[PDB]
Amino acid sequence: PQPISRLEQCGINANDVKKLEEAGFHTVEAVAYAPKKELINIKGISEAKADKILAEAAKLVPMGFTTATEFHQRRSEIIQITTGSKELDKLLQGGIETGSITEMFGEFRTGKTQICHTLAVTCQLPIDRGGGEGKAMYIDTEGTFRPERLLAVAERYGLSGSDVLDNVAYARAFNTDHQTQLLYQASAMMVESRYALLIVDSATALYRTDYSGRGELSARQMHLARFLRMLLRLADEFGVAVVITNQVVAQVDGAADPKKPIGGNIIAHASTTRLYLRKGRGETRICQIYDSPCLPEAEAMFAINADGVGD
Amino acid sequence: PQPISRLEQCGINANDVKKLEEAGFHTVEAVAYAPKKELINIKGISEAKADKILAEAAKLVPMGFTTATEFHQRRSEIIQITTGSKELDKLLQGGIETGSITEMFGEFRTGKTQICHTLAVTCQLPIDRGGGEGKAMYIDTEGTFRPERLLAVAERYGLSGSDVLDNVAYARAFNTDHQTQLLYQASAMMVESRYALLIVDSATALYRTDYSGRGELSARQMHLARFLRMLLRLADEFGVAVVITNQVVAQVDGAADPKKPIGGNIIAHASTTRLYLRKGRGETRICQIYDSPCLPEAEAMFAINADGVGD
Amino acid sequence: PQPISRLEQCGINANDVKKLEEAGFHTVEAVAYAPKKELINIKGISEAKADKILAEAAKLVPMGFTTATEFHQRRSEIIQITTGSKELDKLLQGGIETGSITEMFGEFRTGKTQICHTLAVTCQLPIDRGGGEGKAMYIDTEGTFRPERLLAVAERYGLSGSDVLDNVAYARAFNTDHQTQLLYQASAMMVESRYALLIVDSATALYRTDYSGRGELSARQMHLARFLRMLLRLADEFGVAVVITNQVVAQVDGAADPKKPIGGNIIAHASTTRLYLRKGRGETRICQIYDSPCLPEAEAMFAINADGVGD
DNA sequence: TTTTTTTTT
DNA sequence: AAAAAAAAA
Ligand SMILES: Nc1ncnc2c1ncn2[C@@H]1O[C@H](COP(=O)(O)OP(=O)(O)NP(=O)(O)O)[C@@H](O)[C@H]1O
Ligand SMILES: Nc1ncnc2c1ncn2[C@@H]1O[C@H](COP(=O)(O)OP(=O)(O)NP(=O)(O)O)[C@@H](O)[C@H]1O
Ligand SMILES: Nc1ncnc2c1ncn2[C@@H]1O[C@H](COP(=O)(O)OP(=O)(O)NP(=O)(O)O)[C@@H](O)[C@H]1O
Repeated sequence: PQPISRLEQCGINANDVKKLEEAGFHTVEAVAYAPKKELINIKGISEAKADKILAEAAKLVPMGFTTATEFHQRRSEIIQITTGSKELDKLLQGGIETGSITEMFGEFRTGKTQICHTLAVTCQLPIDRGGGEGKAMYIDTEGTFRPERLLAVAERYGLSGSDVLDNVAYARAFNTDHQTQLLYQASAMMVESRYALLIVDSATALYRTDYSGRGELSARQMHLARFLRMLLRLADEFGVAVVITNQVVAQVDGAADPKKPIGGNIIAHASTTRLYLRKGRGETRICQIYDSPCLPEAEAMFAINADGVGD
Repeated sequence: PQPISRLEQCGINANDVKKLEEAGFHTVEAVAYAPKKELINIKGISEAKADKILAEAAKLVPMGFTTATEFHQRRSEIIQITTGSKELDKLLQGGIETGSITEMFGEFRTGKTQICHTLAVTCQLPIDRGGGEGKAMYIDTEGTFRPERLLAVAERYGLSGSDVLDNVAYARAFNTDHQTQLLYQASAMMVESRYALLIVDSATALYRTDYSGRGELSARQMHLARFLRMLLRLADEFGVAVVITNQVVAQVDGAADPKKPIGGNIIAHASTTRLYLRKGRGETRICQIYDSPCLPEAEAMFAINADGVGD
Repeated sequence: PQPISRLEQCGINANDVKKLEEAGFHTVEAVAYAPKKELINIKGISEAKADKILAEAAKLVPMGFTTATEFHQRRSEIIQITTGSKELDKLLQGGIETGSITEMFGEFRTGKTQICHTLAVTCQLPIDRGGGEGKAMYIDTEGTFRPERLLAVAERYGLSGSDVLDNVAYARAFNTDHQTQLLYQASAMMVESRYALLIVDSATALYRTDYSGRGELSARQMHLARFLRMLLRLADEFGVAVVITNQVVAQVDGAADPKKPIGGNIIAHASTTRLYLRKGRGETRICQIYDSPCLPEAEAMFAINADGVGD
């Protein structure tokens, strides 16, 4: 939460600063987490300038060794937002954390985008209810976003729907490259008001249709790695929350399970957490954890009512 | 609805524009939704030209963050065409939406192509009746299209049959690759007069007989992903409506239902909606929803009269 | 009805053409309906050659969008051959269409092959009587074909039997693969004289005894899909007529009807029409429609006289 | 030296 | 029950 204007200090030119602004950098911490080469490659910058700049990023953000205790005390206050249902709150142990990346595993009709809606509204609850009190931006990439459902959840939690819709900064990606511009604009929007959550329904879906590899493929992974790193660039700074929804890739000639998310290893190593969603009978659905260091594997039911997620 | 001629501006060469025309691009928005690489790969184009071009696509079509409220106000006016019967209008909540992809699940004799006929006529009704007032193109791929039925529905809704048949741009695919050329020609036809609906009886049927995988298969999915993406390219621009009819693939060694549509995951993740059609006794048939974020699951009867869909 | 020699034009080598001849292709339209990959896979062909070839197939056969009206005007002239009895002519609304695939549903002693005989003779009637004036080829696969009955029908319609037998190109399949070679030879024979009708008594019967699946099965369906596609390749070109006779598969642990044709979904989705034949008392039999988009379900009697089909 | 994708009957 | 095949800096 530290604007570059604070770096308009110690002899840096304000127009040099406004050169820096165009990189999509808008906070001192973003400069602190910027690799030297990215900062060099942009034109009109001698490396010594970067010595000054990075010296200032160190000047504001400490980057040394830290006690495990202090880290624990700073871990004490992560919000971990409620999902809007109890059993998920038990699975996730209080729900999805801020400052992290999450994952929807499903085949279809698993209510993953549904959960994205309910989270999108429930971030706006007062913190006592677990909401981050943070405006929510929703990067849809299939156009499947439904305001009507947001009004339904608005009925569900008693807040006026108009207030809920006043936030929820919907955006509609098409090109794989477009998502990048949407990220830089996101970072541009982060400066003004503490947002709660980024959601992405199908970060991966564009990558199937565009990169018919291999390939390709080697380019596809090449792009995803940067995308996910940028998501870390946001999440490591402004908490809020990162949600990723993945289409599924069914194996052939496997054993006994015919699933696994597309995107290969690079997605898998990146996410702090992972989830998997099998349909039950009727509305009922089954969550099941993968790859969360915080938690033992667990599984649970939830119905998708008119209010969606519940019991 | 924005022709490339508007992009014949800001220093772009008119013959460069007429190079662009040949890509199947014919509208500014199509350029806006064009991935950078597809635009590069076509010959006679430096990437800087694409900087100009894309800069203009941004110059005409906004692509930034949007309020959920504004999206709601733009969601307020989607036509969602009547199906020509009341109970389906209740299931679908006013009928099939424009700007979307839909799905017929059936085994055979489920009247899916029947419904395609009735929709094909009923798009031509005045909007008060729910018709989009949009000419309809019908990409048949089994040759099963029957003008006679269109005359029957024409009796059903009192409009002269000749006027109905004056539209209905029937086209007869054979090769799997042929469907692609039919898509580019479709996009070419979109420029001239606002069409209502694309229909495809069996987008999938060619893919069985041609790709006897695996495979293949990995190529088959590779082709379908592009096909469906193109259908999104049309639907995200010109509304109208996309209808998909799928043959069924009966499981072996399953449990308890012996169905699921072919095409695997890639079809399933793509569609905004889904439908399923079990035969009842006599003419009567049963619709049942899958995978519509908008709607709770529901089911209903309808007879297939001489006028087809009704009660 | 367009021989490849017309494609012996625009720089194509005549020996390249005679390479093409060996594919079983013998008409320009067949090339037009040929998928790109099948044309590539055959040896001695660069893909650019296929660019030339397909460009010529487009050069002779239009493949663009068409008005529904024009399609109606071309639908106006389909012969729909008389079955040799009135009530069937009413059921089928003038009898079996050219350019289509048809289906015999029976258990045994339902006179399906009988009907195949009477059709086999009655195609030779003058068009005023509904005969296509087209030589008839009869692909038997159980050896049950009886010339004697053809002489009987010849008595029935007053034409000399010798003239009738002068056509009727009987062929006797054994292997499942053999039917394929018989198809390519059929296509080879199509060039010389407009034939009326292909008949196949038991396209499916070989598939039981050879593929004792599952399986198999997945291979069986894999083969049938190609077979049926080839039947479409013929029927979409040269009209005449396609007739399919199917043995029956009685269900176990069903409800209330213990039937359904073998071959699963893939046969079912393919046929333009379908028929079902229950024995009545004495000679009398009962036809009943399935899966004809053209027609409402109906049912009717007919006796199997010495002249077979009648009243 | 980097990089997994795909269900049918 | 039992089934392959797929490149490019
Ligand atoms: N009106 C409704 N009433 C009841 N349940 C509903 C209603 N609308 C949606 N649902 C439920 O929500 C599901 C929507 O599917 P969902 O999995 O949320 O979309 P998805 O996972 O994103 N699939 P995709 O189309 O690829 O995006 C339906 O299958 C129902 O279970
Ligand atoms: N000489 C005849 N006189 C009267 N009726 C006859 C005569 N020959 C045949 N039929 C009739 O035709 C039927 C022949 O059975 P049919 O159903 O035509 O053979 P199919 O259906 O092919 N059975 P399949 O042996 O498996 O091929 C007999 O059951 C009689 O009803
Ligand atoms: N003249 C008619 N009178 C009454 N009902 C009719 C008539 N014509 C068609 N139908 C009905 O419409 C159905 C046509 O099947 P339908 O499911 O529409 O074709 P389909 O689903 O595309 N099967 P396919 O052959 O693979 O394309 C028939 O089963 C009847 O229920």
